[PDB]
Amino acid sequence: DIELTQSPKSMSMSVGERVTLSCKASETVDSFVSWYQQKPEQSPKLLIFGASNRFSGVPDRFTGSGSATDFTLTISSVQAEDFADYHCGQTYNHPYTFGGGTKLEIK
Amino acid sequence: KEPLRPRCRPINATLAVEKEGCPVCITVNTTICAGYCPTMTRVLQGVLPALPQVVCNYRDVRFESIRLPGCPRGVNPVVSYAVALSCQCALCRRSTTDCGGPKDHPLTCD
Amino acid sequence: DCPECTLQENPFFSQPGAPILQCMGCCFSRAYPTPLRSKKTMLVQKNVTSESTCCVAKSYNRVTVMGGFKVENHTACHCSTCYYHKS
Amino acid sequence: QVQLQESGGHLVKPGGSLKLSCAASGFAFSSFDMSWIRQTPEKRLEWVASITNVGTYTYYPGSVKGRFSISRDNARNTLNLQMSSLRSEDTALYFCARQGTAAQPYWYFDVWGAGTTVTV
Amino acid sequence: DIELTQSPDSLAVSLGQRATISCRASDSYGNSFMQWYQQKPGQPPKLLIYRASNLESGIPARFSGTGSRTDFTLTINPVEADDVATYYCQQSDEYPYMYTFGGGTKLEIKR
Amino acid sequence: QLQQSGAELVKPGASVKLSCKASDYTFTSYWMHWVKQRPGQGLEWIGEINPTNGRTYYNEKATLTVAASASTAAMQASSLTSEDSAVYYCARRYGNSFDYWGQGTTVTVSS
Ligand SMILES: *[C@@H]1O[C@H](CO)[C@@H](O)[C@H](O)[C@H]1NC(C)=O
Ligand SMILES: *[C@@H]1O[C@H](CO)[C@@H](O)[C@H](O)[C@H]1NC(C)=O
Repeated sequence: DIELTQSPKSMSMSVGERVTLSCKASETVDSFVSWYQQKPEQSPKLLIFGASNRFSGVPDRFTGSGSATDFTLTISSVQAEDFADYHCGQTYNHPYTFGGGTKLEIK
Repeated sequence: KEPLRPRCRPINATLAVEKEGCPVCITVNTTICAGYCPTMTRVLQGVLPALPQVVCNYRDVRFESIRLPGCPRGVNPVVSYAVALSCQCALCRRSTTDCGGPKDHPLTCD
Repeated sequence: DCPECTLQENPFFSQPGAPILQCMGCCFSRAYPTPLRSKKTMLVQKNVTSESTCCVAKSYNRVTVMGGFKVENHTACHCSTCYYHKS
Repeated sequence: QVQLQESGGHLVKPGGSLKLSCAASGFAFSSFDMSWIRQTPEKRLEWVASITNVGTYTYYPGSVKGRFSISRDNARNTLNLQMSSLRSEDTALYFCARQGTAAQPYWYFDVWGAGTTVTV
Repeated sequence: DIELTQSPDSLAVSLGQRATISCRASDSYGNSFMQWYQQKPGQPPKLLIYRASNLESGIPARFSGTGSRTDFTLTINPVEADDVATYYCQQSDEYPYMYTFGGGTKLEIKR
Repeated sequence: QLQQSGAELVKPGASVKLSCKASDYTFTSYWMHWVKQRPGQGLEWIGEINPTNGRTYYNEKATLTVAASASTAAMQASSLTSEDSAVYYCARRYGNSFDYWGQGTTVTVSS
C-alpha cells in the first residue's frame, strides 16, 4: 500500500495568487500520479494525468510536474472557480490509492 | 573508491524486478550502495555506550523503468528501479529503511 | 581506504605500562531496494533494505585508571550486530 | 452523452447486503475497464473494485475482499457491485468511474459517476 | 573544534578582593576535563586546580573553580600581591585529541 | 626535576633542535610533551611522546624524540620562519593534566 501524502490539507488564498500543491509517494511511483479537482457537491474532475500530462479542456493555468516520488500541481493565477478540493492518485500499483486532498479557499 | 578494505562506494548489481500482479519476474542492471564504513566504541560513562554508529546508504538516486510484460490486463507492467548515483555513510532512516543484519533473501527471482 | 575494526591505543586513559585499548574501525554494509517478496511481510512497508554490521568489542576487562574512576579495556574486536544506527 | 449514472443506495443494517448498479451510455463500455471508487464522510477517496472488459480477471483492495463482488453486463451496459458484510466504515458516496485508455487501463480515472449514498 | 575563550582579558581588582575569570568551551562528542593554570612573568606555568573544582598540593585554600559543561570559573576570595599574573584555562579532550589553552585573564592588583 | 634547555637563534631556514633533560625518578612511567608559546599570547600544544614505546601524537613539521638512556625529549623544528620561533616549554602529564614544567626555551628568527 503506497500511501500518497498531500499537503497542505487546507489553504486560504486570494484570487491572482500563485499556489502549488504537493503529493508525495512513499515508494517510487514513476509517472502514474493524476490530480482530480472536486467542487462542492460534484463528481471529481480529472485535470491532469501522467505527472505532467494535461487532460483536454483544462485551462493553461493548471500545470503539473513530478518524477518518481514527489509531485506538484501548480495553479498560476487562480480564479474564483478553482476554489475546490484537490486529490492525487497513483495507478502504478494495486491497490489504487488517492490522497488526503488539499483544499483551496478564498479570502 | 580507492583500495581493498573499500569505502562506501556505489557498486554494479543485478536486481530482480517484479510487481505484485504478474508471474513474470525479470532481472536488471542497477547500482546498489555497498562498502566498508567507520564505526567505533566508548570507554567511560559505563552504563552502556551510547555513541552513534553509521551504516552505508544511498545519497543521490535516480529511477529508470523496465516494463515487465506477460502481466494480466489491469496490472501495470511499468516497474521502476532506483539507480544509486551517490552512496554515503550516515544513519538509518526508520520510515524509509529496514535496518538490521544480512537479510531474508538476497537479490534475485526464485 | 577505511581501517579494520581493531584495537587502538586511547591516549586519554592510556598511560605507559598501562595502555588502554579501544575497539574502532570499519565493517561491511549494504543497502538496496527491499525485495517485493519481503515487502509483503511488512506491517510498515519500508522501501530500502539495509544490512549493516558495526565495530564492537567482543571481550572487555574492566580496569581502573589514574584518576579514581574506572574504564572499559578492550581485549578483542569483531564486526557484529549493529545497535545504534537507527535513527 | 457519455452518461454514467449509479442507482442503489439506502440505509442498511450492520451485517446487511446491498447491490449498487451503474448504468453506462455513450461510449464502448465493452472495451474499458470499470471501477468503483467510494468517498468517505471525511471527504477522502478510496478505490474498491476493478472489472476488466469481458473481464473476469478481477482486482480488489484488501479491506474489501471477501465481501464486495463486482460484476458486468456488456449487453445491458451496466456494472454492479454486491456489497455483502458491510460495516459502519462502508458508509460513503459511491461513484462508478472508468479507466486509463482502452489499450492501457492503468492510466487516468475518467468519467466518474454521480454517486449513490450508502449509510449505516 | 575547540575554542576555549576566557571572559575577563585583564581583571582589575585590588588587594583582598573578589576574583572571577570565566573560560567557556566550544554539544556532545567524547569526554573532557578542564584545567586552570597560573603562569607568571619569568616563571613557567603552575597547574592550579585539576579537573573542574579539585586543586593541587602546594596551592592555597583560596584558588577554586566551579562549572560542569561550557562555562567554568577560577574564583579568588583574597587577591594578594603574590598572586600577580596571567591565568590560562585549559581543556583536555578525548577523541578530537588535543590539549588547548584559551589565553589569559592577566591580573593586575590595584596600587 | 625537569631541565629544558633553550637558545634562540637561526635564520629563516631548515632546522633547529630542542631538549628537555629530566630527573628525580623514573622517566619510563609518565608521558612527555612540548608546548609552544609565542609572546604576549597564550600557548598551544604541539606533541606527545609516549616515553615508553616512543610513539607520537601531534596536532591539527615537529618530529619529536626521546632517549630513555639520556632521559630527555627532543623537539626538532624545520622550516624555521616567523610563524615559528618563540618560547618552547617542555611539560609532563600526571592524570591528564601537566604537573611539572621545564624552565623554558626561546628560539627566534632573523632577516
Ligand atoms: C524510498 O522512499 C523514499 C521516500 O519514501 C525515496 O526518497 C527513495 O528514493 C525511495 N527509493 C529508494 C531506493 O530509496
Ligand atoms: C588493557 O588491555 C591491554 C591489552 O590486553 C593490557 O596490556 C593492559 O594491561 C590492560 N589494562 C590496562 C589498565 O590497560
